[PDB]
Formats: sequence, C-alpha cells, structure tokens
Amino acid sequence: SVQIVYKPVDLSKVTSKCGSLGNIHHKPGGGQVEVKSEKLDFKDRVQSKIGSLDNITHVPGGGNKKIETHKLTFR
Amino acid sequence: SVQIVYKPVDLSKVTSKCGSLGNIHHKPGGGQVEVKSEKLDFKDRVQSKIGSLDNITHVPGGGNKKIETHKLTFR
Amino acid sequence: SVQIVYKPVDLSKVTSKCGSLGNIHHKPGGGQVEVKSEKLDFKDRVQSKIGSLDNITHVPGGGNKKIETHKLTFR
Amino acid sequence: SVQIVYKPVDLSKVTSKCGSLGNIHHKPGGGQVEVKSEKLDFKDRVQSKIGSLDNITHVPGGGNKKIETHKLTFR
Amino acid sequence: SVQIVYKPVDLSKVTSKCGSLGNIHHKPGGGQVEVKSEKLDFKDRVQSKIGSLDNITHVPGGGNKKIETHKLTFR
Amino acid sequence: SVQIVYKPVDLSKVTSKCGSLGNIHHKPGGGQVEVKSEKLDFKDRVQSKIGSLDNITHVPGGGNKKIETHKLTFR
Repeated sequence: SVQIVYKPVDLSKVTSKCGSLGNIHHKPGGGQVEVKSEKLDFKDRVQSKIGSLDNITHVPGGGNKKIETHKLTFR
Repeated sequence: SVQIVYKPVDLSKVTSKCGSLGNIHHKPGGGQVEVKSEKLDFKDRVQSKIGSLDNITHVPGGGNKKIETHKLTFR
Repeated sequence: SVQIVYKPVDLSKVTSKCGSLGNIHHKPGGGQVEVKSEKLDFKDRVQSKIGSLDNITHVPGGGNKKIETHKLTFR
Repeated sequence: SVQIVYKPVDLSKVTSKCGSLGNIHHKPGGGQVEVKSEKLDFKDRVQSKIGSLDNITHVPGGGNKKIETHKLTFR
Repeated sequence: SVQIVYKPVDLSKVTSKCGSLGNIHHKPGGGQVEVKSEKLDFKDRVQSKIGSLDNITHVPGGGNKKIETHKLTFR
Repeated sequence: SVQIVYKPVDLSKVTSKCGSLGNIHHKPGGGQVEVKSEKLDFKDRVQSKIGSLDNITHVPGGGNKKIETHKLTFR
C-alpha cells in the first residue's frame, strides 16, 4: 500500500527594470553650440555627434533567464 | 496497490522593462546649433549627426528566456 | 503502509533596478559651448561628441538568472 | 437573576460658522484703476485679475466630523 | 442578584467661528491705482492681482471633529 | 446582592473664534498708488498684488477636536 502526492507551487516574480525609468526632466534647456573647423585632415574613419541637448539610453543587458526542473521516480 | 498524484503548479511572472519607460520630458528646449567647416579633407568613411534636441533609446538586450521540464518514471 | 506528500511553495521576488530611476532634473541649463579647430591632422579613427547638455544611461548588466530543481524518488 | 438598563442620551451640537458672516459693508467705494502695458513678453502660464472693488470668500475647511460607538457584551 | 443602570448624558456644544464675523466696514474708500509697464520680460509662471479696494477671507481650518464611545461588558 | 448606577453628565462648551471678529473700520481711506516698471526681466515664478486699500483674513487653524470615552466592566 503506497501513496505519493507531488504538488510543488511557484509564484516567484522575476523582474528587470533596466534603462531610464520614471525620471522627470522638468523644463531642461540646452545652451547655444557653435562648432567651427578649418583646413583639418583625416586619414581614417571619422564619427561625429553635435547637439544642444541629448538624452540617450542603451541596454545591451537586462535579459532575464529562468531554468526549472520537476522530477519524480518510482522503483 | 499504488497511487501517484503529480500536479505541479506555476504562476511565476517573468518581466523585462528595458529602455525608456514612464519618463516625463516636460517642456525641454534645444538651443541654437551652428556648425561651419572650410577646406576639410577626409580619406575614409565619415559618419555625422547634427541636431538641436535628440532623444534616443536602444535595447539589444531585454529578451527573457524560460526553460522548464516535468518528468515522471515508474519501474 | 507508506504515504508521501511533497508541496514546496515559492513566492520569491527577483528584482533588478539598473540605470537611472525616479530622478528629478528640475530646470537644468547647459551653458554656451564654442569649439574651434584649425589645421589639425589625424591618422587613425576619430570619434567626437559636442553638446551643451547631455544625459546618458548605459546598462550592459542587470540581467537576473534563476535556476531551480525539485526532485523526489522512491526505492 | 440579572437586570441591565442601557439608555445613553446625546444632544451635543457640532457647529461650524466658517467664512464671512454678519458683516456690514456700508457704502464702500473702489477708486479708479488704470493698467497700461507696452512691449511685454511672457513664456509660461499667466494669471491676472483687475478690479476697482473685490470682495472674496474661500472656505476649503469648515467640515464637521463625528464618530460614535455604542457597545454592550455579555458572557 | 445584579442590577446595572447606564445613562450617560451629553449636551456639549462644539463650535468654530472662523473667518470674518460681525465686522462693520462703514464707508471705506480705495484711492486711485495706476499701474504702468514697459518692455518687461517673463520666462516662468506669472500671477497678478490689481485693485483699488480688496476684502478677502480664506479659511482652510475651522473643521470640528468629535469622537465618542460608550462601552459596557459583563463576565 | 449588587447594584450599579452610572450617570456621567456633560454640558462642556468647546469654542474657537479665530480670525477677524467685531471690528469697526470707520471711514478708512487708501491713498493714491502709482506703480511703474521698465525693462524688468524675470526667470522665476512671479507673484504680484497691487492695491490702495487691502483687508485680508486667513485662518488655517481654529479647528476644535473632542475625544471622549465612557467605559464600564463587571467581572
């Protein structure tokens, strides 16, 4: 005479809040930007960004991972 | 006479909130941007961005992954 | 005469709050920016950023991971 | 052999006479008002009132509150 | 053999007379008001009131509160 | 053999007279008011009031509070 009852329960929340969240930027103001260049020389890849006000968010991460396993065996 | 009951339960939430969320940009203002260039020389790939106000979000990540396994065996 | 009852329960919160969260940037102001360049020379990759006010967030991390295992055995 | 008699009595006035009451503004006079404006400039919310005579009442308060409880309990 | 008689009595008046009461403003007079403005500049919320005679009452308070409790208990 | 008689009595007045009461402003007179402004500059919240005669009352307080409790107990 044998009886087995297996009833594991899971409610575990897995959460990631990555980047810029809930922030308040009330009335920000970028000032005047002047850029001047003369007779410059470049012999490889040039990368440039110019701007009075910039707001950047970048998230290569934040990815959640969950692994689980339920096993039972008899004789 | 043998009895087995297997009834695992799962309600586990997996959540990712990646990037820019719930932010408030109340009345932001970009200032004047002036760019001037004369007699420049470039001998490879040029990449350029110019703008009074910029807002950028980039999320290569944030991807959730879940693995699960339910196994039973008898004799 | 044998009876087994297996009923583990889980409500565990796993949480990451990575980056900029809940901040208040009330009326910030970037000053005037003037950049001048003459007769410069470059022989490798040039990278440049210019701006009166910048706000950057970058999150390669913050990714949660959960591993779990439930095992039972009889004879 | 037990007797209880329970007969609390209440006549308590709870009263508020808030704001402006019983006042006598006998023959008041507002004088001449002149407002002159030239070349003004406004860049967020403007609120304005102009008048020779103003007579104002404002009552966020005055709110009466009562809580009471009669209880009895036996064995 | 027990007898109990419970007959508390209350006539307590709770009264608030908050603000302007019974005042007599016999023949008051506001004089001439002249306002002049030239080339003014405003960059945030502006609030303005102008007037020869003002009579203002404001009552956020005065709210009465009463809590009471009658209890009896036996064995 | 036991007898109890409970008969507390209350006639307590709780009174607040907050603000301006019974005043007589017999024939008051505001003088001439001249306001002049030129080339002013504002970068913050501006609040302004101008007037020949002002009569102001403000009452955040004056709120009465009463707590009472009648309790009896046996064995």
